Amino acid sequence: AMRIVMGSWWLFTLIVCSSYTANLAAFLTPVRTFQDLSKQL
Amino acid sequence: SFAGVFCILAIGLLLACLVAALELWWNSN
Repeated sequence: AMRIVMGSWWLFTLIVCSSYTANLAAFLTPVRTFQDLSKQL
Repeated sequence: SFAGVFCILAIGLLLACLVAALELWWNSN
């Protein structure tokens, strides 16, 4: 096959590039939460 | 992202159908 192979390396491209910016979610964002109700819990 | 594989999927199924179309060209000839 040579044609679902297209679906292979594209996921090998896409998902890793899709894996990317969630490191900034781990990276960028003491206090975290500011609501009067949120601190009741 | 939510639909990154979705938009490319039907493109791949279009590319999937050309192979079996040439195999029906073989089933005719």
